[PDB]
Amino acid sequence: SNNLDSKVGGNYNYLYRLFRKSNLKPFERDISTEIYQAGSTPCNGVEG
Amino acid sequence: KNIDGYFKIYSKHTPINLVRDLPQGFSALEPLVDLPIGINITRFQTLLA
Repeated sequence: SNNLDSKVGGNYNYLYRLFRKSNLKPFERDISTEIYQAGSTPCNGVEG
Repeated sequence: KNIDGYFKIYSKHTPINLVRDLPQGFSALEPLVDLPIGINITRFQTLLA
């Protein structure tokens, strides 16, 4: 679909989840935008 | 119950004569409808008139 989906520098309508706490079950949808926290320090919703 | 996002519903309707506690007997529930919703359920609530 390169001739259709591609638009200039990118298309924000198509997004993916780069990180997740665990493995989602098959056909499981979770649109939560909670920041991924790998350590014990609270992220407070900001990267770091 | 929910199976891979499919919510199964079973229903049964039979007359009874009860005062308190529970009746003594046997029954089976037939399928009513299939709801392919796909939302996780962790709690439920009851509605009364």
